[PDB]
Amino acid sequence: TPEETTAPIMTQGSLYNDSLSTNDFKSILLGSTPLDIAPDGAVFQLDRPLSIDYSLGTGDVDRAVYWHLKKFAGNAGTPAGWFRWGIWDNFNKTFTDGVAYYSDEQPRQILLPVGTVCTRVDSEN
Repeated sequence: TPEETTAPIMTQGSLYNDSLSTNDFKSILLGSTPLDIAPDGAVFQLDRPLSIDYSLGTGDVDRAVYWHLKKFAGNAGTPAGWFRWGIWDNFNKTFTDGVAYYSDEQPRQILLPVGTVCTRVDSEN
């Protein structure tokens, strides 16, 4: 039963919108070994909030901010695992998924700059 301490994970791999999945994240893509070897079910928080703006077909404009990343694995349909962003409710100890980021008129911009620090959360913050 291996034990590890909580330590910050820095990401040196930039992430571009063209390489950004609709709602998934890939640790291999960012070259983050620690995230890949991180325990399944691990909850990570990004110190850099991601704002996702989208337009509803009704004509309403909705804006949302996300900073929670969770790795799901151990699923029959999931061969290994995948990361998906959402909102982590520390007070309710519940997690909520998030919408996909889509830029139609917005320009391409680096969404994950080098120097971003992620923290491993394995309990209540």
